[PDB]
Amino acid sequence: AKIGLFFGSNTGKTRKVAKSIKKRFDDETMSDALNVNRVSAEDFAQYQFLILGTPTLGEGELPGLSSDAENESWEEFLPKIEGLDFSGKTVALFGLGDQVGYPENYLDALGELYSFFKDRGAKIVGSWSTDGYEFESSEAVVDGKFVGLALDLDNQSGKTDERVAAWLAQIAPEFGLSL
Ligand SMILES: Cc1cc2nc3c(=O)[nH]c(=O)nc-3n(C[C@H](O)[C@H](O)[C@H](O)COP(=O)(O)O)c2cc1C
Repeated sequence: AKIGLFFGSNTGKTRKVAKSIKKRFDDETMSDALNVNRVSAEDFAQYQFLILGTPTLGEGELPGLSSDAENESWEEFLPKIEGLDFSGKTVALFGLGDQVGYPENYLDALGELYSFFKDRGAKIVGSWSTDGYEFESSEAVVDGKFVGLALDLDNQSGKTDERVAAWLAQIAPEFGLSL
């Protein structure tokens, strides 16, 4: 495929969303939703376009063994690609979180994921408005706007489809989609 779709998940929501995204694209436009659990750093570097999802766990951290995820995830995968350069590549990020139970850490993992690739020279697209969200602070917020799509299936499952469709429409030009 042309667009690499990757995600990290412990209870399956981020995965659900990922498959939802891939639901509207070709097996030539986008690859299947893949868990970083089984991705080779070699297989990940091949994509010049990336769509990445991640929830935020224990202590506003990325899912992984330190955050008590059942199996490995973003935390352990990042070190495998930290030596990779993303200059000239395009990335879009989407995070899930619970704004009610974690008003001061809503989507922090998204923030950390943002920096990883941003620090690598990647072109990042898909900033999202904070309107419609109840939270106090987020490390995923830069200049009063989310660095990637903000989702909450714990308290706002009702707006997921609406949010996801609009976000896709928003990033389409940057991913050479006809959308
Ligand atoms: C121990 C625990 C800690 C969490 N901490 C945060 C947090 O700091 N910030 C946040 O925005 N969401 C937090 N969440 C919410 C999850 O990220 C959210 O439920 C998500 O939908 C789970 O995604 P998953 O099914 O892909 O694992 C936390 C959830 C659990 C169980």
